[PDB]
Amino acid sequence: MGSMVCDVCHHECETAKELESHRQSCINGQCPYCMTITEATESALQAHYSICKLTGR
Ligand SMILES: [Zn+2]
Ligand SMILES: [Zn+2]
Repeated sequence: MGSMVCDVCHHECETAKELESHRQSCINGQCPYCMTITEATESALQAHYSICKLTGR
């Protein structure tokens, strides 16, 4: 855990401000910007964020 890490997927975000929107989409299994949906688990969300950077772009 850290000041730049999500409360659900335990992955990073482009900014500490978008990080608050990141967790609110992760709890529902969704990406905060490309709107893609998967399982609401860290294993599935990490697999998505490993290929997605629209999260703060
Ligand atoms: Zn997240
Ligand atoms: Zn995405």
